[PDB]
Amino acid sequence: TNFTISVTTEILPVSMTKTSVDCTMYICGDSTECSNLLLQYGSFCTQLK
Amino acid sequence: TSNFRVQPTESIVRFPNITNLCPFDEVFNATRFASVYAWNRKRISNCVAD
Ligand SMILES: *[C@@H]1O[C@H](CO)[C@@H](O[C@@H]2O[C@H](CO)[C@@H](O)[C@H](O)[C@H]2NC(C)=O)[C@H](O)[C@H]1NC(C)=O
Ligand SMILES: *[C@@H]1O[C@H](CO)[C@@H](O)[C@H](O)[C@H]1NC(C)=O
Repeated sequence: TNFTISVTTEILPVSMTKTSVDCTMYICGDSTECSNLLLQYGSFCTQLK
Repeated sequence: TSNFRVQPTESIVRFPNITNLCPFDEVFNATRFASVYAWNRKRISNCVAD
């Protein structure tokens, strides 16, 4: 015989912060011998990027 | 495609600070030295050698 009007919240995630990483900087950074050594691993850094 | 970073040039930190803690001049500048049969044995540690 009657009715009521109610408002309910519904939170849904959409995205997060976009993240980018440099492999040679994160692993060792400013080391030349490390830089020459990492190129023998193939396209791991390219795949991650 | 790549990353941007500049390279360092020189490697200097603060200054030297040794000051030869141990007096090597005491054992090296002496008016009397030991003999071959009885040689004075000196142990030097916790200092800096220059
Ligand atoms: C249906 O419900 C509403 C609220 O739940 C009723 O409205 C109330 O009515 C009384 C007297 O009739 C007032 O004193 C209140 O202030 C009203 N509430 C509001 C929020 O305005 C309504 O009367 C009900 N209808 C029936 C047919 O029962
Ligand atoms: C210490 O050495 C210097 C240079 O070798 C010398 O002139 C001086 O006489 C020495 N000191 C003593 C007490 O002999």
